[PDB]
Amino acid sequence: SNSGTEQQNPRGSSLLTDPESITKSDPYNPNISLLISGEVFTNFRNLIKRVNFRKATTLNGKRISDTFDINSLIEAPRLDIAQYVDTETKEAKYGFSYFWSAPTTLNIVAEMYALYRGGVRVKVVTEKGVDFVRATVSPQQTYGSDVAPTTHISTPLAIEQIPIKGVAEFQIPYYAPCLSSSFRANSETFYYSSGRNNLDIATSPPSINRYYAVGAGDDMDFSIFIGTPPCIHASQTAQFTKIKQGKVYDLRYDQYDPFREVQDGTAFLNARSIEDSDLL
Amino acid sequence: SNSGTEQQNPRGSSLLTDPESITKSDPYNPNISLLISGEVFTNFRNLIKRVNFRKATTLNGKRISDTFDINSLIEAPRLDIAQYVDTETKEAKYGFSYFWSAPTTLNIVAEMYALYRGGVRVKVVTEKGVDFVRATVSPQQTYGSDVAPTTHISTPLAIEQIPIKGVAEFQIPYYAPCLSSSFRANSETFYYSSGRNNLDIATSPPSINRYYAVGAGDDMDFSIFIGTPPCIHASQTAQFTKIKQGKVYDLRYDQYDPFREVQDGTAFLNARSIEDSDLL
Amino acid sequence: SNSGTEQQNPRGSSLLTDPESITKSDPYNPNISLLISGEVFTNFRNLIKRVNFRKATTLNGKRISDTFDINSLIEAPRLDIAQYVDTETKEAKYGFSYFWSAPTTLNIVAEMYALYRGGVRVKVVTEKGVDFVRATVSPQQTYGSDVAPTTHISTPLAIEQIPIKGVAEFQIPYYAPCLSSSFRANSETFYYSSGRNNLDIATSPPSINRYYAVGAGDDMDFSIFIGTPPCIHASQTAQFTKIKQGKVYDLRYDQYDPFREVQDGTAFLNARSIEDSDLL
Amino acid sequence: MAEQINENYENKQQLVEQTEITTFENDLIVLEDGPQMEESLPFAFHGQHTDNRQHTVVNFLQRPQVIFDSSWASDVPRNKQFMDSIMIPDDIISFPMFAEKLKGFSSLRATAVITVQFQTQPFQAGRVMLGSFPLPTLNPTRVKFATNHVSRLMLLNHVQCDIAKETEVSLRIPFVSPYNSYDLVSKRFPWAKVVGLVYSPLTTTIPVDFIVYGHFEDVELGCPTSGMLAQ
Amino acid sequence: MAEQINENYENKQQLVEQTEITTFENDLIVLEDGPQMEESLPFAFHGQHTDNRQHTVV
Repeated sequence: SNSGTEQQNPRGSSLLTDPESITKSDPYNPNISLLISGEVFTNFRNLIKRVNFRKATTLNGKRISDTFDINSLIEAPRLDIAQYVDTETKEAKYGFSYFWSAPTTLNIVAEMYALYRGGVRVKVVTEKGVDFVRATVSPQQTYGSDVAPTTHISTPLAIEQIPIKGVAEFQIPYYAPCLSSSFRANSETFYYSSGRNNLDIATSPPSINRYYAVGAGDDMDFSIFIGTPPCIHASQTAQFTKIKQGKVYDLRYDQYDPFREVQDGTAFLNARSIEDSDLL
Repeated sequence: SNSGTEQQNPRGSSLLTDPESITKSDPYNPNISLLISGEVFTNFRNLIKRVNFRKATTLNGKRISDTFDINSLIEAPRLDIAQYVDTETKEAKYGFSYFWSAPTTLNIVAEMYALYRGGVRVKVVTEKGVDFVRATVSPQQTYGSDVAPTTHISTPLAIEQIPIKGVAEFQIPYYAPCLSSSFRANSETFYYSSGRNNLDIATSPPSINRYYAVGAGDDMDFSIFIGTPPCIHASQTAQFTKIKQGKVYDLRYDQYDPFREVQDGTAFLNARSIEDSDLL
Repeated sequence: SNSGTEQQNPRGSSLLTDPESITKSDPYNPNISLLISGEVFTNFRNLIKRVNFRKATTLNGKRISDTFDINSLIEAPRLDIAQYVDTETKEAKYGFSYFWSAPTTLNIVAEMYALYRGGVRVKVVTEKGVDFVRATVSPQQTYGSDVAPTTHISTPLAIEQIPIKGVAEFQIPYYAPCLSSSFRANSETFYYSSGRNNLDIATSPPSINRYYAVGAGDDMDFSIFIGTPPCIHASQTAQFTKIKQGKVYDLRYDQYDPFREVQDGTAFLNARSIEDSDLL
Repeated sequence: MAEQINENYENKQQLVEQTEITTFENDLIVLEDGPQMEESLPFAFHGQHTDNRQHTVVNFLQRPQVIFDSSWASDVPRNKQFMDSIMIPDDIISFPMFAEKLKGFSSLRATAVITVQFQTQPFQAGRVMLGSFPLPTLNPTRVKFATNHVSRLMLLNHVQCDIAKETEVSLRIPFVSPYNSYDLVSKRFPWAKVVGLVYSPLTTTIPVDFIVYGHFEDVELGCPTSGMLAQ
Repeated sequence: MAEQINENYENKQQLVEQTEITTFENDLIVLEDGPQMEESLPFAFHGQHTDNRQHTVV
């Protein structure tokens, strides 16, 4: 029945069967998601296909390249602690911040799982006057050499022409030695479980601002459930404390998305990423 | 078995089945009431047919009538507390008393039940020289009138002639609005559950003493068991304490039965009927 | 299983069935006593047939007879406490002693049981020059007479000739009124449960030393298990404490066996048999 | 399923007795007693207190209930009200016959039936209109413009009455809502506002009297509830 | 009968052993032991103490 001496609802039992209803009758209503929503949601494997903006490269110069790791995009970005100092009264106020970053639909799902398997999709938005954008992957480490080449002759090349297609869409395959790879940082050094890959986005002519939006490729799959990640309230984006030189938003963020307003928060003074050892 | 954890002999189970014998064998002996007694007793419905004397009307004058309620005869009479004062030493002695009354076979059974249904049988014994006795019932209340008539023209009349039949036997039917009626006193006044009837016993020529014996009519039936009534020991009839002017019997009683000796107990001084609130 | 709430190995259950093995498999190895020992041992009924020496008659003179009870041979001999006094320093040392006696194979088995049934076998060894040995049984008590005869005319006689058969072997039957008899001492005197028999061993010419070895006759049978007897360690035979005049062996014993060395222990001064009331 | 090997506690699946709504699940012992061998008296012996019929809670809602009982003279002209407006079902279920029954129910989904009587001796003239504006609390912007004028009410769902011809008139208003039902515990989202206009004035001095009845059909009662909210 | 739904106490109808006159009705456990595989000696071996007859109290 609903109560007893044996465990009435353990994990292994909850996955398969529900306890008796309080009504002692059928408690279930029929699925009508397709009848109101107009669409049906059942699996996060499909929802990760949705592409949202993930990072932005601003603080370099007028370069013709931007190299960065791919697995770092499956992670949710690091949350930072921002020190603000009042230009007048000189007391410190403290908030949170995403340094030129933000999570994706993909990152909400990937942070519940341990390993991944499949290709990552990267779409780029550039500034005006850019004619081309080129994408190439390279192994980040010529194993056994202290240095990696600056060119390659057999790597993939993919050219998109901005003034006729404004978003440069690329798909980066899954190239790793193992069945399913790892995407979070570790100190393992004996041999590796991640497929360590670079991705070089070029612009002709060279430009400064690169806006990246990431999403799941068709073959995207995560493996082992581990649990819900550390989160921050979305309402904390609009809460602010006012000081002399401007506003201090609890959740400070940059123009990572080339289509979002720039929030009117003053720049911080120091940034510190929350470490796993900082949790109390 | 004979013992255990469940209730070994609840009420509902006692009505139907007996527990195992201490002998673990058949404990029953065969009924031989008809073989020794010469008669069989199984139901109180038959035993109430036995007529015994119930009340007596002495303290009126030489009247030609005696009107009184019928349901009061199914009750057992009220027990009274008698105050006796010693004509010499002037200290009080206290006993019990039935004021010109006594219970019947009928009253022993009727006091175990809540409602009744059926006719009551009344038999009268009068003094010498009485020629006739007449019986009539009347409703006691002309509903909606402050007064009831003193005559009736369609009521039952029943005449018995004493010097040729010395006991005037009458049978009073069951006339009440409800299936089974009530016979005890209550304060209900909205509408009534008792069939309130008078019964007028006449004598030609008019006489003083009327001795009444009551019994159950054929259709007599009681309904709901309620329990054993408040009783008094029968041996208390002969126990007495002596004072100057005579004997003080613990259970004092009048010549209710025109065939019983008059007990040699002095009259009391005050009488008080035991109320339900007097019980401690 | 191996454990539980009910008694996992009572006596009545141990006689028939063993508990489950710790291996939860077959714990039994096959009998290979016949394959290593060359012989099989299963019942003490056969082992008692082995004849060992039991008592010795030394402290009489050059007699032509030696009469003694037969049931006393089924008992194990009495253990005695020996007082030794140091001829020099005059302090007492204390040990144990078998006075011209010792137990038999038979006595190891008979002391586990209450009653016996069957014949006893007695074999005699005498000194040199003895020509004959004769054996006869007699009832020890002419019932109802204060004295028993010194001869008999219908008793059994059995003659063995030493210089042609050095061991005089006799078999004494079971002659007792009851099914199975008793062989230990008791104070019962009303009527008797033991078959009280004497046995007279003669020598022609008369001699002093008689060495007796006892064993079980074919029909030997014991009845009721009672338990293990009071024992003494066999190693205590060689342990000794030295005093001035010689050695004091913890377990002192005489030349009961005409083929064993005489142990070099000094004679005691007093002997006291351990009574049942001496146990603490 | 996580497998469980229990041998010290009985799966006491009895001692579990639901009585209509309440489920008792008991340990130790459940006991029950009374006078044994129960019988009942035949129906002639009693049953002078009942009708030869049973009443559920669905009827009591199908019963017509008087809402209005009034009149209107010749002084009120076309396009003006002759009766007060009725909120469906707030001004209906607030009468004690219905409210006492709907209590203990979460919600109500049913079509409501507004019937109106009309008294006329054959010398009186006039016509009168009875319409219903759907969901007046959800589109309050549009209520009084669709009900201040005849010919904006009658293109809505309406019912007319020629005073000298119709002595009874009944408009059937089916349930209609963005939702499934009508929340009873909070009385949220009435599905119509019945309004009564004058299509043509009276031609004599003698006023006309009218009775407004209201009941429900196609009744689907909700889940049982306590039905009390904080304040 | 007043109906009783018991699931925590066994209707221990055994552990109830009448011996001629006395009835024991027991909880917990009843135990009994002795020398197993009991036999009896034939009547020639004993029975020199009895007559070939039985005597009741009648």
